Amino acid sequence: GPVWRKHYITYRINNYTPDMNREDVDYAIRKAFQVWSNVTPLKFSKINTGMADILVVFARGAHGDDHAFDGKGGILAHAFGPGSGIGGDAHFDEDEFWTTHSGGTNLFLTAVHEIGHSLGLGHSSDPKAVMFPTYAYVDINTFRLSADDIRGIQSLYG
Ligand SMILES: CCN1/C(=C/C/C=C\C=C2/N(CCCCC(=O)NCCCOCCOCCOCCCNC(=O)[C@H](CCC(=O)O)NC(=O)[C@H](CCC(=O)O)NC(=O)[C@H](Cc3cc(-c4ccc(-c5cccc(Cl)c5)cc4)no3)CP(=O)(O)c3ccc(Br)cc3)c3ccc4c(S(=O)(=O)O)cc(S(=O)(=O)O)cc4c3C2(C)C)C(C)(C)c2c1ccc1c(S(=O)(=O)O)cc(S(=O)(=O)O)cc21
Ligand SMILES: [Br-]
Ligand SMILES: [Ca+2]
Ligand SMILES: [Ca+2]
Ligand SMILES: [Ca+2]
Ligand SMILES: [Zn+2]
Ligand SMILES: [Zn+2]
Repeated sequence: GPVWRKHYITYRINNYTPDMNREDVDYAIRKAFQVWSNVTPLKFSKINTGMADILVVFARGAHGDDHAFDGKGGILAHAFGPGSGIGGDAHFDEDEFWTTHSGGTNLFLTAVHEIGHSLGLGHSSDPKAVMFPTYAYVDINTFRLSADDIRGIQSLYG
């Protein structure tokens, strides 16, 4: 499967969910990228305006890419694997209620999962792994990437 053929990868937050304050969204996404940068040689750089590899979008229902979202619950988000254009981009279902902690869908955790997909990872069968198909919550201070996630991502980048 595809991998980015560079280690310096940019992202841009196309739009901001009204569920959270902007600073919280920025922080959530930043920390999510940091998860993966902590165990690879990849470096991620935030762009406010202009060209970026990984676009982050909040949208609902059908939103232009042939993979419609399905309203509150069910599918929370999705992301395309490495490549130009839509490649890498990560979309979040706005019909979820995105949150800094629990009491909705935790953005940080979901973003960790999607960025995993953005980087070219598939799913784990290990429920401890962030790349497991279904969402779970833990506090960010308690969160750890599983050995399977680390094995996965290091198999692609190192
Ligand atoms: C039999 C079976 N079935 C059924 C049943 C039913 C039953 C019952 C009912 C009831 N009850 C009784 C009791 C119960 C209790 C409770 O509550 N419980 C619950 C319920 C049960 O159910 C069962 C089921 O199973 C279980 C399991 O589950 C789990 C959960 C899950 N999750 C999920 O899903 C999420 C969502 C959430 C929300 O909501 O929000 N999601 C997710 O996750 C997703 C999924 C996907 C898939 O698919 O896989 N995912 C996603 O999105 C992705 C993204 C992401 C990821 C993430 C993450 C991950 C991970 C993580 C982690 C890891 C590790 C660690 C940590 Cl810390 C973390 C993180 C994160 N993020 O993000 C996506 P992606 O991958 O990117 C993608 C995309 C795209 C593509 Br192409 C690719 C890829 C009862 C009782 C009681 C009651 C009451 S009272 O008052 O009495 O209390 C009341 C009531 S009411 O409502 O009336 O008021 C009620 C009640 C009750 C009841 C009734 C509820 C049913 C459901 C019926 C069914 C069945 C079967 C089948 C079926 C069908 S079919 O077709 O299949 O056949 C269908 C149907 S329908 O309806 O839909 O049509 C149905 C059914
Ligand atoms: Br997709
Ligand atoms: Ca949904
Ligand atoms: Ca892209
Ligand atoms: Ca929302
Ligand atoms: Zn989409
Ligand atoms: Zn997934």
